Amino acid sequence: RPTFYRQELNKTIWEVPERYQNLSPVGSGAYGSVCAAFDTKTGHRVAVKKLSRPFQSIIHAKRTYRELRLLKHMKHENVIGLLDVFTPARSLEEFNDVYLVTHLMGADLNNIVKCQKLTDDHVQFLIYQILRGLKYIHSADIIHRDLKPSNLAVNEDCELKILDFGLARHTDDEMTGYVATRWYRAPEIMLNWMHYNQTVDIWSVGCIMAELLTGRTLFPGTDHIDQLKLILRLVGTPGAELLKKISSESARNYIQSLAQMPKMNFANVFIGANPLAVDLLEKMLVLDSDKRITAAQALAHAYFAQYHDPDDEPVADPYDQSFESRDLLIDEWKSLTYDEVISFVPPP
Ligand SMILES: Cc1noc2c1[C@@H](O)[C@@]13CNC[C@@H]1C[C@@H]2N3C
Ligand SMILES: [Cl-]
Ligand SMILES: [Cl-]
Ligand SMILES: [Cl-]
Ligand SMILES: [Cl-]
Ligand SMILES: [Cl-]
Ligand SMILES: [Mg+2]
Repeated sequence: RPTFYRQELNKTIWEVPERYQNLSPVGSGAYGSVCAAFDTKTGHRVAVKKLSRPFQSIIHAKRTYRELRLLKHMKHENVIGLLDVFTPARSLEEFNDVYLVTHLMGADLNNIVKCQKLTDDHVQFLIYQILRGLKYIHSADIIHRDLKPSNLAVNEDCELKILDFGLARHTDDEMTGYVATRWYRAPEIMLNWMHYNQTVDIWSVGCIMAELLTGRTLFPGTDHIDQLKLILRLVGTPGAELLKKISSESARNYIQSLAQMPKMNFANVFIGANPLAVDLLEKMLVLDSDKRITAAQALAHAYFAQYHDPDDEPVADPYDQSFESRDLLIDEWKSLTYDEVISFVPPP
């Protein structure tokens, strides 16, 4: 067991191993508080996240277990990994606090799209890396569910990492009105049309790629219905085949109220873009999720000829998510979480 030291940082007691020095507050969601620190064992600048009220309800206890299982599994160059996890508790009986340690991220894709001029070459390399990371995530039957520019961190070398997996339901309030939290979501999840699957992440990659090419949000809706009208004007209204797959009867009735519209010419929307970029956008931004290109298929598209190497695009170890359908008490979720904290082995 390492030695721990205590300090108060913005009304919060932090108790951390001595290896972690120069703690400085960076942020706080409602899931926890984050400090930047210097890790003296590795020489990395790190983010240390202290979870807030990790075991306060069955829903919160299970979310804590879900987040730790997911971060422990992810071992890929284009995905955030877990550097460390610790608790100052010396037994299960006194276990209350969980701390997670990752690489400290500088810029996100939002910073570079807003404030920098991107060549077609830059767009090929950035989208290539998102798809390499998604081939790995999807091979484990994991869905990210929240891909957007603020969840895609990049370093000076142009090396991209996916972070901030969707691990809890968003609040109705967070998805309401003129907000980036909804602009990247597939229409089947935004309007609860049907059981969704990993195809929702490829819709989000199409939206991000379009914004790198134009410098503008593709579907900046003022609310759910405005955003659906923006989407159907580009891709066309649904045919009989997709309407049959909308399990929601009222959602089907509303769609049929709208005047029919054909798919637009994407060469006339993305004026001057590489024709191979236009072709790949037409294969991602398909309204029927069964017909979208997959991450593995997209990696072999001619747009990525400069970067594609089928011997250096790895898949994940199998991932057991049977816990997701299990009904347990708070103390059972807390015991499962304690076992995952004490069994952690750091990367090489
Ligand atoms: C950080 C950062 N800020 O500006 C840049 C970066 C790098 O990620 C990048 C690599 N390729 C796209 C980016 C544009 C520019 N640089 C050439
Ligand atoms: Cl230490
Ligand atoms: Cl990492
Ligand atoms: Cl504790
Ligand atoms: Cl964003
Ligand atoms: Cl597993
Ligand atoms: Mg985020």
